[PDB]
Amino acid sequence: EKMFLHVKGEIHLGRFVMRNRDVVLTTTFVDDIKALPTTYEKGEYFAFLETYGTHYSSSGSLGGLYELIYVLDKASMKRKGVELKDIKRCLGCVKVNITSENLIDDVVSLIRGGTRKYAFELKEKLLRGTVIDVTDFVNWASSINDAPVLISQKLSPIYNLVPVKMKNAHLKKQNLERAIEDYINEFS
Amino acid sequence: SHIDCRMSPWSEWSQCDPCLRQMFRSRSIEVFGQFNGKRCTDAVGDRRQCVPTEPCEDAEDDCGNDFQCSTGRCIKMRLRCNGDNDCGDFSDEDDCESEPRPPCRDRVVEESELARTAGYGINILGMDPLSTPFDNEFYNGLCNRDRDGNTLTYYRRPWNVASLIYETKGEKNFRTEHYEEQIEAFKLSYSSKKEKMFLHVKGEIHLGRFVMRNRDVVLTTTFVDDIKALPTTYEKGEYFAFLETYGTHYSSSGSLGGLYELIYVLDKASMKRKAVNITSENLIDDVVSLIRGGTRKYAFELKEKLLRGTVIDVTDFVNWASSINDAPVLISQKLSPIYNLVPVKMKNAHLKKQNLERAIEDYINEFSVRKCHTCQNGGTVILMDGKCLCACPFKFEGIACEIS
Amino acid sequence: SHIDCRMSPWSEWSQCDPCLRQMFRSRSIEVFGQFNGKRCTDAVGDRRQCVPTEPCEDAEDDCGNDFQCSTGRCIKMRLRCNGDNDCGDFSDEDDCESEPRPPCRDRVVEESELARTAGYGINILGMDPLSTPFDNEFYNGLCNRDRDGNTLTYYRRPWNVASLIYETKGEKNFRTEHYEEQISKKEKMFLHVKGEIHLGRFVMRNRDVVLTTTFVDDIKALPTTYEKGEYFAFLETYGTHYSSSGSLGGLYELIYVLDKASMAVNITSENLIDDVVSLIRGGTRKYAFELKEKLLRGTVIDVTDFVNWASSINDAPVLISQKLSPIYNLVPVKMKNAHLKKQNLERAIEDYINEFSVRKCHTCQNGGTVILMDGKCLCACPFKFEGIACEIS
Amino acid sequence: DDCGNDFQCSTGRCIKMRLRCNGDNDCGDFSDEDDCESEPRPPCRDRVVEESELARTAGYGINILGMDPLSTPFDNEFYNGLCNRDRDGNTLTYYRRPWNVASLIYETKGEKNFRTEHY
Ligand SMILES: *[C@@H]1O[C@H](CO)[C@@H](O)[C@H](O)[C@H]1NC(C)=O
Ligand SMILES: *[C@@H]1O[C@H](CO)[C@@H](O)[C@H](O)[C@H]1NC(C)=O
Ligand SMILES: *[C@@H]1O[C@H](CO)[C@@H](O)[C@H](O)[C@@H]1O
Ligand SMILES: [Ca+2]
Repeated sequence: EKMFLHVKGEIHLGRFVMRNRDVVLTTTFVDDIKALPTTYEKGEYFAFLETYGTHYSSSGSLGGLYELIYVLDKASMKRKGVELKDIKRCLGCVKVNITSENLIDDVVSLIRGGTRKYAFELKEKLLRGTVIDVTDFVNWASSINDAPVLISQKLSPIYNLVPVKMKNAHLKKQNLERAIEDYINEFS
Repeated sequence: SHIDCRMSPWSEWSQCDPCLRQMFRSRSIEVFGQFNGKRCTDAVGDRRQCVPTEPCEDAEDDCGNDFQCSTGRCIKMRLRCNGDNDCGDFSDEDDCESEPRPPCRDRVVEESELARTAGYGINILGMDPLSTPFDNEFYNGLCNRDRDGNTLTYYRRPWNVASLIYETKGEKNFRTEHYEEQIEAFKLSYSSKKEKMFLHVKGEIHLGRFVMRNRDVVLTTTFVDDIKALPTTYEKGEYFAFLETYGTHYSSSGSLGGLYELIYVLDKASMKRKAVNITSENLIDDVVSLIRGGTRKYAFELKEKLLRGTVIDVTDFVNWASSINDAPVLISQKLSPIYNLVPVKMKNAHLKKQNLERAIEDYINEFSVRKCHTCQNGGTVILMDGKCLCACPFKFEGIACEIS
Repeated sequence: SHIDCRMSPWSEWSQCDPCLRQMFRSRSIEVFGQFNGKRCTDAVGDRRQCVPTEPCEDAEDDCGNDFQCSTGRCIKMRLRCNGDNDCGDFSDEDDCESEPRPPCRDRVVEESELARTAGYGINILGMDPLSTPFDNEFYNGLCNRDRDGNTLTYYRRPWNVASLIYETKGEKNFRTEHYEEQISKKEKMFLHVKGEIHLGRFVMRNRDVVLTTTFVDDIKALPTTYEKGEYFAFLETYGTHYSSSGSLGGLYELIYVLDKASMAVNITSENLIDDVVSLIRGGTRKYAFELKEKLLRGTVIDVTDFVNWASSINDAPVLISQKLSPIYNLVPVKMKNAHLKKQNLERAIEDYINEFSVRKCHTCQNGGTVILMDGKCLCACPFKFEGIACEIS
Repeated sequence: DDCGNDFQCSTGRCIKMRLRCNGDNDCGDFSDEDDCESEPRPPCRDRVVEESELARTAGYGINILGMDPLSTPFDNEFYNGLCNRDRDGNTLTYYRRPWNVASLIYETKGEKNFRTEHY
C-alpha cells in the first residue's frame, strides 16, 4: 500500500517588494554595525547576526494559509459502510454517521494568520475528526486583515543593508560574509 | 544526490566614480542550487566608498525652456501655476499663487483608481507586478473629462494613460469529460476496469483596458532620480539590482477584472486474476480552484464553492461582479522593456539604456533553466527561489521524479 | 520543439533631426520566440540625443488668418467668442466680454458619452478601441441637438460625427442539429445561438476633421526622415486605423456540442466528448454577469432579464463592428511637411506588415496550425494532441 | 555622519532639509520636528490617509528556519516626504507606502487544492 489525502488553501492579501539602494534603516541597527570591531570577531558577528537577522526578504506575500494532510488510510474507515466518494462527500453523508463516529482521527493541522478564535474553531473541528463549514473559512479570511503571515519569501543576506558611509564598510560586510559562511558548518 | 550553491568571486574592482564617491564589484553565480541543496544567498554585486581621484562635473541637468521642477522633473512652464500637480511636488503649484486654476473649469470629477495603478512595473521571475514607474497623478493641464465605468459618472484620465476604458465583457467555459473501460478473460479467470475524469471551467469578469503614452512620459520623481545613481560602466549586478527592484519591464495592455478557474483530473485502474490470487489498484486524484480580484467578503466566499457538487447561487456571482469595481487584477498585458522610460534630456542616458538592455540579457541567461540537470522519467525541470527541482502528479516520486 | 527570440542587428544611426534633437536606427524582429522558448520583447526602435548639425526652421505653423489658441490648433473667431471652447484648452474667457453665450441661445443641452467615444482608434494588434484621435468636444460652434437614444432626452452631437443614428436592431440567430445511428450505437449534437442588439451607428466626417491637441501635436513630433521607431510609437499609441464609422451595441453567443458512441470472448468500448461556452458584451455589470452565467446552464430565461440587460446597453455599449480607415488620413494639411509624414506612416505600416507575419514560424506537429501571440508562435489541436507544439498524445 | 547643508539626526541619521517640517517622524520620536511651526508643510495636500499597518511590519529579519522577534532592520516609519499611496479595496481606505517598500500591491486571490494518489 501507499496512500495520502491533502487539502491545501491560500488566502492572499498583498505583494511587498523593497529597495536595494538608498535604503533607510532603524538607528538601532546601524548603531549595532558601528559597535562591530574591524577584526573577524566571530562571537560578536554571530551576536549581531542573531540581534537583527541572518537574511531579509527582499520581497514576500502577506496573507494566510492552510495544509490539512489526512494521514488516515482510507480502508481504516472504508471497511465499515462508507464508499470513497461518500468519505470525500463527508469531508467536502448517509453511507454510518461519519461526523458522530470515532472513524476520522488522523488529520494534521497547519494554519497561518487570522484571529485565534477562528483558527482554533477550524483546528478543534479537525482534531474532533469533522469538516469545517464554508462559513468558518470566510470568517477566518475576514480576520487575516488584522493578523497577516508571510506565505512565501525571496531572500538575501543582511550585510546588504550595511550603509556605504560606514567606517570600515567593506571590511565589515566581508566579515559578515565570512560569518554567514560559517553558519552552514556550525549546524549539522 | 542534491546540489548546494556554486559560484566564483568578483575577479574585478572598479576605479572610483567621481560624483557618486563609490566603487563596484560583481561575481559569477554558477548554480544557485538543485533538488533542495543549499541556496546561494550571497550578493551578485557590492560597492565601497572612495574619496574621488578627480573633480565631479557640473551637477545641474536643466531641460532649458521647460520649468526645472523642485523634484528634478521637467515640464512646460505655465502649468506650474495651474492646480494640476505637474511636478511630483504639489507645493510647486502652491508657490505660483498668481494663476491657480484647475484643468477643468466647472467639471465635478473623480480620480480613476484603474489609471493610478496603470503601467505596473513587471518582473519576469514570476510575472510579479510592481507599483508604477509612471506618475499617473499629473493631467498635463488636460481637462480630459471622461465618464466611463458602470456608475456613468465623470473621472479625469492622467497624462500617461493615453487610453483607459471600462469595457463590461464576460465569458464562461464548461467541459466535463468521462470514460470507463473494461477487459475480462477466461481460459484462469482475469478481470480489470479503468475510469477517467477531466474537467475545465473558467469565467472572466472584465472591468477595463489601458495603454501608456510612449513619448513625453511623466515619471515618478523616484524613477527619474533612480536613473542618476546608475554606474555608467556596465557593472552587471548593479544594473541587475535596478532590474530586480523596478522590474525587467513596464507594460501597457489591459484586461483588468476578476477571474475564476477550475480543473478536476481523476484517473483510476483496478486489475484482478485468480490456488493463486493476484490483484492491483492504481489511482491519482487532483482538484483545484483559483479566484482573483474583487473584495474579500464575496471573492473569498466564492473560492471554495466552485470545487463542490454545490450549485452556486447566481446573486453570489452578482455581488462579486459588483466588487471588481474596487479591486481589479491584471489578467493580460503587453510588456515593454524598462529602459524606454529613461528619458531624453538627461546626461549619459543612452549609455544607461545600453547597460539596462545588456543586464536584461544577463537576467535572461543567469536564471536559464538550461543550466540545471535533467528531471527523471516523464517529468520536466521547475525553477524556484534559489533552486531547480521537478515534481510529477503521475505515479512518480522524489524531488527529481526519480522513482515509481 | 521550443525556439527563442531572434532579431536583426541595429541599422546604422540617423543624422541629427534639427528640431527634434535626436537620432535613431532600428532592429527588425526575425522570430518572436516559438513553442515556449525564450519569448521576445526587446526594442525595435531606440534613440540617442544630439546637439543638431544645422538650424531648425521657424517653429510657428499657424493656418494663416486663423486664431492661435493655447493648443496651437487652427480655429476661427466664431468658435472662441461664442464661449464654446472648441480650440482644445478652455481659453474662451480671453476672447470676448459681450454676449459670448453658447450656440444654444436659451436651450442649453446635455452631451453624450456614447457620442464622445466616436472615432476610436484601432490597431491590428489586439484590435482595441483606443481612445479617440478625434476631439469630439469640438462642436464647430454648432448647437447640433439630437434627441436620439432611448433616454427620451436631448443631447448635442459632436462635430466629427456626421450622425449617431440610433437605428435599433435586435436579432437572435439559432441553429440545432442532431443525429443517431445504430447497427453499436452513435449519437451527435450541435447547438449555436447568437443574440445581437445594435443601439446605433456613428459615421466620422470624411473632410474638415478636428483632431485632439495631442493627436496633431504628436504628429508634429514625427522625425520627417523615415525612422521606424517614432512612426511606430505614433502607431502603437494612436492606432494603425481609425474607426471611420461603426456600430455600438451588445452581443451574446453560446455553444453546446456532444459526440457519443458505444460498441469465451468479452469485448466493448464507450467514447464521449463535451464542449460548452458563453460570451457576453455591453450593458451594466449586474445584468451582464447574471446573464452570461445564466444562459450557460439550461435555465428557461425570464424575458425581463433580456429587457434589463439590453436596456443597460443605452448606458454602456461595446463596438460590434466598424469601417477601418488607414490612420495617416488624419494629418491635416496646412502643417509643415504634412505629406512626408503621410508617406512614411504608410511605409511604417508596410514595415508593420513585414515583421508580424506568422507565416515564417515553424510547423506545429500532427493535426495543428500556428497562431501568433505577444512573444510566442504556438498551436492547439484536435484528436487529443498535447503540449504547446502538439508533439505528443 | 556630516549631512552638509542637510540635517544631522539625534541617534545618527541624515534627513534632507525639506523633510524636517512635514509631520513624518524623519528622525526618531519626532525629534526632527523641534520648531518649524511657521512652515509645517505636509507631504500630502490635505488628502485623507492612514498609516499602512500591513507594510509597517514588512521586511522582517530572517534566520535559517526562523524569523525575528523585533520587527525589522528597515525603518518603515520613513517616507522621503512623499505622499505616494496604495489603498485597501475592502474598506476603501488609502495608505501611504513606507519608502523601504518599493511596491505594495493589494490583491484578493484565493487558491485551493484537494489531492490523493493511491497504489
Ligand atoms: C482469494 O481471496 C478470496 C477472498 O475472499 C478467497 O476467498 C480465495 O480463496 C482466495 N484465493 C486464493 C486462495 O488464491
Ligand atoms: C466475459 O466476462 C467474463 C467474466 O468472468 C469472462 O469469464 C468471459 O470470458 C468473458 N466472455 C464472455 C463470457 O462473454
Ligand atoms: C548595436 O547592435 C547590436 C546588435 O547586433 C547590439 O548588440 C548593440 O548593443 C548595439 O545596439
Ligand atoms: Ca500644475
